Amino acid sequence: KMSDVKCTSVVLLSVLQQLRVESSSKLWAQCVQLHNDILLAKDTTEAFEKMVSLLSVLLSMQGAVDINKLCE
Amino acid sequence: LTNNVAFQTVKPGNFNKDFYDFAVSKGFFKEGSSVELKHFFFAQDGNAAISDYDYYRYNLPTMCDIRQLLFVVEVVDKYFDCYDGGCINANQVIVNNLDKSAGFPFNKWGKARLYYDSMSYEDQDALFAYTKR
Amino acid sequence: VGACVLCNSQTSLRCGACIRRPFLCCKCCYDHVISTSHKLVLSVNPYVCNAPGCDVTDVTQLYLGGMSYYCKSHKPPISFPLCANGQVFGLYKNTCVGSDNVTDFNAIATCDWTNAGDYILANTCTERLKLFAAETLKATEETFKLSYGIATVREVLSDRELHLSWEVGKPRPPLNRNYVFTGYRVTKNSKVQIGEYTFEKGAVVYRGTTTYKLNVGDYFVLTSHTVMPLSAPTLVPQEHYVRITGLYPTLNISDEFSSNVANYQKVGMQKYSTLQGPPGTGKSHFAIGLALYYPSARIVYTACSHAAVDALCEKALKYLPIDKCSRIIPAVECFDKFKVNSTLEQYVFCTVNALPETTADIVVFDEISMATNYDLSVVNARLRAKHYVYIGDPAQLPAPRTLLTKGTLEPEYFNSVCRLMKTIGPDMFLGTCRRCPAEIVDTVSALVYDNKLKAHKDKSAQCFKMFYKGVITHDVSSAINRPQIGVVREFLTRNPAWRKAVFISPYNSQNAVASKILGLPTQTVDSSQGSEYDYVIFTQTTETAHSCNVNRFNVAITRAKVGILCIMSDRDLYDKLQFTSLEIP
Amino acid sequence: FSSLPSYAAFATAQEAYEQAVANGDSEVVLKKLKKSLNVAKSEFDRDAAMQRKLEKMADQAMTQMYKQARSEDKRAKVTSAMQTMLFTMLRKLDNDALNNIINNARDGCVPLNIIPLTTAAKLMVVIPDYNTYKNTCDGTTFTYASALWEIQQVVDADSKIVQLSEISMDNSPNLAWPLIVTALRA
Amino acid sequence: FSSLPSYAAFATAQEAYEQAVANGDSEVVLKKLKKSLNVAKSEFDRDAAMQRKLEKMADQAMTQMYKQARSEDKRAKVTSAMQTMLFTMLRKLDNDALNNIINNARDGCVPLNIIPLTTAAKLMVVIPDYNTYKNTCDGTTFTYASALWEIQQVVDADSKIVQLSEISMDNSPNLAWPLIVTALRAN
Ligand SMILES: [Zn+2]
Ligand SMILES: [Zn+2]
Ligand SMILES: [Zn+2]
Repeated sequence: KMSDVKCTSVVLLSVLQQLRVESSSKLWAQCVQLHNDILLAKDTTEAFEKMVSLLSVLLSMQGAVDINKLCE
Repeated sequence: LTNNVAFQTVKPGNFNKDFYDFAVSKGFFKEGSSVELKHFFFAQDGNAAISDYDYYRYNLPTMCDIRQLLFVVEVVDKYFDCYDGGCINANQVIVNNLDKSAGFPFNKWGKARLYYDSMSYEDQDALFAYTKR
Repeated sequence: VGACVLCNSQTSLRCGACIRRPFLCCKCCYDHVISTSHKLVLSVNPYVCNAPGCDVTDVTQLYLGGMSYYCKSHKPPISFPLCANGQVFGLYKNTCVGSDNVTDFNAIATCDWTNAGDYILANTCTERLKLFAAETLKATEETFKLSYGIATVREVLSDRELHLSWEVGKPRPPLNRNYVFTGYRVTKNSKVQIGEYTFEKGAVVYRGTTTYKLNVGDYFVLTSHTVMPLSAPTLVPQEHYVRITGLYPTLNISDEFSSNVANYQKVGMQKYSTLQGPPGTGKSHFAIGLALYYPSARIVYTACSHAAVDALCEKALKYLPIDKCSRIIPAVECFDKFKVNSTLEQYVFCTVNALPETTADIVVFDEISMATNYDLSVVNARLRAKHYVYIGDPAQLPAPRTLLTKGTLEPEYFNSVCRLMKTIGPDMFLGTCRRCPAEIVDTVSALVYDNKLKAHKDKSAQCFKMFYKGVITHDVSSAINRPQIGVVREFLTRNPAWRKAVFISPYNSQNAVASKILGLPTQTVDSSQGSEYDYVIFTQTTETAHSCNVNRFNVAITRAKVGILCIMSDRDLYDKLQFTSLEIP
Repeated sequence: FSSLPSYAAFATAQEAYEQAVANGDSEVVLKKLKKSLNVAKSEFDRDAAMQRKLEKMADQAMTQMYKQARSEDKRAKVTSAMQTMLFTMLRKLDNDALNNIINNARDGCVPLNIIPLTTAAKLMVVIPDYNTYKNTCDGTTFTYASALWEIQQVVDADSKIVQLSEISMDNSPNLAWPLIVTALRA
Repeated sequence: FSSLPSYAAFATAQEAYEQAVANGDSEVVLKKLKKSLNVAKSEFDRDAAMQRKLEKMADQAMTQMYKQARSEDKRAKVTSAMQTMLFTMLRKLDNDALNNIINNARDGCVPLNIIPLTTAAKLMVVIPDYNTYKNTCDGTTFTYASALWEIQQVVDADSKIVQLSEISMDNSPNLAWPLIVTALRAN
């Protein structure tokens, strides 16, 4: 199951970069730290808290309309 | 050289979800498997190369045991005895790919194709002979 | 990769000689290339000869050799023509329909937009061809704006007056209100805007939105923009309902909007509705009583110009709550009493060019007369609505068509909505004129309103007309009738109260001379639309089609609240004027 | 390749040769029936050759330019493709922790910084209305990130501090609605 | 291949061939008829294989020599660009101080590393954290390389202005920390 975790972490950091979050040096540095931590982790529970931590960064912005994107 | 210090980073690397799903449907990437993802496209912060140059930091002025080193040179010289070489003129060079970068003060204007094909063979030979003194 | 503009068949071939580069199926593109001078076809990569130092680009002369294109000379031994078998080789070749007649597409893609027949065909062709013609017309207009020469500030004679030096080799655009310039200031290695300007003959008098202390080196250029391709039809297919759909009418309404209540109901009875509001009939009142009648409805008020949207906002401040109204402003001073750049309120006021992608319960498009099919397509693309209400008068002035030189544009050819209003008749009509005296109302009703416009006021006995040719003098881009100004002078001396009137003329130079001699406020008929005055003095100044146009004369004479004096040069409209004739002194 | 005139020439030649064989007439006459027959391939084996080359060669050109078309429109829609792929994967993962915040974000609740995982650090979460406050904030506790955060501060959108118990049903329409709640992890 | 001098040889040979074949005189006279055209079709083979192989070689020679011309033009382009870059970059040399030092050399040779250490009129320092900033660039002016330098401008990794009052111990964690500070050689 951790494979899905790492894959979605990869995609999430990809979309974060394409949202030009890199223009904030410290924010991008922390996100890169979180990504490198997830891919190197070996236990599944730590991965979940790290990925939600770095997803909070995405959800704090206003450049991705979540309600339209959550079409179910 | 410039008035600002540029900062370079790395990109996360892209994910092929189609092959991943096809693999998972084939009983892969499950728990307790001797096969597991251990190769990835990691990312870096705005300080990567400057965090790699402090690895050239690890080099120190070193003396070697001189007589032992001379004898080692003599013995190593034999492992390259079957080979042959020497200088060649500008007509005998063979280049794998010409579309590769040249360098700082050249990349700004073109690629190595342009420089090999702008100057003649005589100019190349002249530069080669210039570098010998 | 796209769809045929004539077949809707998927195809990735675009004509390289067309300015808009429309996707054309193999059969359609073949017919277009063989029947017109357009010999360039663009694909994922252009159909051009890949020979080093070759200029061949005619697709009828090219062959697919190797993985490339070549002419006869440069072709490799094994190749086939791209343009053969009545088709041009391309993509989705098996899935192709073709067209029996491509004459309309050829005419639209080959016309120079200088004939009235071009616009007539554009409004009478197919909807996809309507969008193609609108794109071509607006791109041609934008390109033609570039053909003019840059005017640079040589000398600053005074404030509001300038001296301009014109570029050699390029024509000088006319100095009127229909050509808005923008000023650029001299900097080190780039240029900066200093706002938008308009110019008139002084030396030249400049009217700027923002006042500066501009100096020598600043110049002015008519700003152009990118013309985006159109996908949405000018009109969504009509649907008529048996009950009011998506609307809940209020159970308590005031008498001020009572005369519209049942009419408002028909707004919810059909998918889109069209309104003809003669001057002084309460078009904005209708638009806002629609909101008050359906207080839970989500409404997008939109118009082409900022002034109409500002008028709608001014009415909204009068009747609509300020917290539920917001004005969209792109990143020109406009309405700034509603919150700026809010999309999710209950009432959004915006221009056509700045409309966000959103859904509404009702979309009200005010003053349909100035609209073009491009605006209709943009509105239909940005706004998804249960109901649309098109408000405006085909009897009023349309959008100016600069490239038009031959023929006159009839009101049925202004746009799709105007065409519907002038062929099948408007779904809604405001038949009571509260603005003009009964003489003016009767005149306009017998002129363009088919004797359907009724006067709320009685005859004021202050509507006068005079038949006086005068002397017509011409400037670079306008006309002047000084003897008519002298007649107005004599009338003012013999009637000093008329010094509170506003002088209206169809020519800007005529307005300049009238302001320099009479001192009265001066207005062009095009600018006067949307305004009202107590007393009006109008001089035709010519007998040309511009000054004799029925819509323009309607707009000019409907600006008066009490009295109007018409110094008329055309005998026809003078006899049509139901005014009290006066003798020349 | 059966729709070519040279196919008809081949058919005529072969019929003549078959008649010659079933007849056995002469030895020079059937030579003229093969002097003008084996050539009938010499003008049939090549007109059926360059067109056959053209068939597959055009095919290889159009498929490759299809491939470049797919490569050029593929990279023109990345900003939506990756984000849809991401959210499909997110919804597939089915974890309560991410689901809580994804619903909170879709309705009213987004943090103003990275949510910390230490038990000491601070978070600021915006509450738009009182309805989301009902679900999330219950007294001094704040349920978020599948965790509890003690409330030590809540301030409305015009920077005026407001105490905890001040908020309720009917007095809620008295404050700048986009509240920001400061909380500390338990 | 229709404007070749022998195309008339086909004309005459096949015209006579068809004429005497439709006439049908005899084989004794048809031998010369069917041998003249036989040697003719070979004549064309010679004088056509001598031509149709020439266009490919001429065409490829034009391709090669055209691309040679293009390369030669690019050579002039890069020559101009390189020389103008040298001349524009030399104009910054600040030709007063460097002359003083080079006059002081025994032969004129000076190690390159001291040219920007003694003659360069600007300094930029990159600082990783406030602690090291205190030791080097504290205050509105500092010293280095046996010279006094005065601060004018400070930015962060995001290349935005940050004021000297903003760099404190407590405010530090709110800044990007490859800080850039530029100073001018005071005199
Ligand atoms: Zn078609
Ligand atoms: Zn065309
Ligand atoms: Zn060519």
